[PDB]
Amino acid sequence: DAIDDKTWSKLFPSIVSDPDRSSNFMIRAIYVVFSAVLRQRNILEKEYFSKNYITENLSCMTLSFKNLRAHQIAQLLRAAGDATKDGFLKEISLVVTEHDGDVEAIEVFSMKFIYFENGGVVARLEDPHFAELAQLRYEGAESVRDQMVTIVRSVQFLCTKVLEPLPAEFTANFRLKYTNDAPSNFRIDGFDDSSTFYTLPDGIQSVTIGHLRPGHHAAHMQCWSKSM
Amino acid sequence: NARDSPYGLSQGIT
Repeated sequence: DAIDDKTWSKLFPSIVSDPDRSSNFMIRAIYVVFSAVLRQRNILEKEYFSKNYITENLSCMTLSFKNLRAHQIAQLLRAAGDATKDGFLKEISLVVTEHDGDVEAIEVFSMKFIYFENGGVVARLEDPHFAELAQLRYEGAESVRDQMVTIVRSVQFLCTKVLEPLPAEFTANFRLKYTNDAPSNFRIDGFDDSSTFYTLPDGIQSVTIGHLRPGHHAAHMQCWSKSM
Repeated sequence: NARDSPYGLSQGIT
């Protein structure tokens, strides 16, 4: 049960069955997917990115570590990904608003997580997805690779051929929710505390981008947008 | 420091 590919191993672990590498995969997943969204929605210019490949056929733009500002955002995502190891990250989302600091959003790319116990089988515990995704089993490393490919392809398709262009003026933001399991002394570096998250217009539309299911974790990628 | 709020937000691109 392992992926064999020089291209895949450049960005992802070839094995995701064990807890550590299942978590490590989630970290790289957060990085790759949210880099692609930042670029394909033209939130950041192409200079902040570098060309990467998920497959010898599929390419994506990842945040560069040469550029200081892009490096900073990468560490921000890395810090949120590191929270998955302890199971302290409930959801991380890229949130776009008309003005800086607004609670109500116009576009949201949410990644919600589920942590499994006892061999990565049993989910630890409302959201429409949870019931379905909690019942989803680990089906091997190759299935995970297929899920990752699907998500990246759906992101690029959604952002370039489905969603309308973002308005001329906006503020893009990364916002996350902590797990109840997370203790009061734990804080994810780069994220200032807040009693407010983000909200949605009642008429806003939603689309399911995809899901991820490595060994001991699960992720549900979703998109809310007025541009839809 | 100690944290009570369930949410965390970052910078921040306009």
